[PDB]
Amino acid sequence: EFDAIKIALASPDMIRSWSFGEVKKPETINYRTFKP
Amino acid sequence: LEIRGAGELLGEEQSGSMETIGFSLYMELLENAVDALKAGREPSLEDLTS
Repeated sequence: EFDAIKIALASPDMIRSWSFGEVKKPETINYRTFKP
Repeated sequence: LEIRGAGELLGEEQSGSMETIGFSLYMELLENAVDALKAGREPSLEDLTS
């Protein structure tokens, strides 16, 4: 399906294009309601 | 902070990890109390103490 690999530095534009959102808060799991 | 864990937002024990109430959930419970409180002018619980 592919033929070569490319490594480079990551521009902030490409990191934003990779990411489907952005995290704000550090809490993991409510753990009373196991929804995250 | 951040070596002992900031304590639970809705309890005693100012220092500690404690696996508390999450702050977003805290705010939601707070405002739910707010509009349920001002929903029909409900007397404050403190004077029900007095």
